[PDB]
Amino acid sequence: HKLGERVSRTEMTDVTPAQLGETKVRVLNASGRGGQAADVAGALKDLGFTQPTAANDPVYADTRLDCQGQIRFGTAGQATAAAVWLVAPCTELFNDGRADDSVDLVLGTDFTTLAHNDDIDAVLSSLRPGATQPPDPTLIAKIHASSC
Repeated sequence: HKLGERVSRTEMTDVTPAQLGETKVRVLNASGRGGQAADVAGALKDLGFTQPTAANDPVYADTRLDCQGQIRFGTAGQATAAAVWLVAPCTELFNDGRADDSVDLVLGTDFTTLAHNDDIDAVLSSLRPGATQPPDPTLIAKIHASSC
């Protein structure tokens, strides 16, 4: 239905991602694959995200979401959404106008695993305690300009 405003790759590439331990992520299953939200929430926790929650998506409850998925957030949560987008780079971004800083990672039918490579890993290291350098904007731009 109404998911809010589609946010462009161009706009989100300029957002500095949140520290992973300062995020509030919910993983929502819209894929039809049992246990997938719990699996991905655990994988996010292993990367350093504050323990995400895992549940079913109420929006696409009656039809599965036929793509990689979505990241849904409000303006207060945009840096968290930018952090999630590093590891789910082929999802669609929606600002749904919520007033808090929570972010929903919605798994579609096509989602398989979180993304990882040397560039993503380099950026994620800057979002953990003891980061040696601030998140590298060139790598962030490269990840999102070259994906999907």
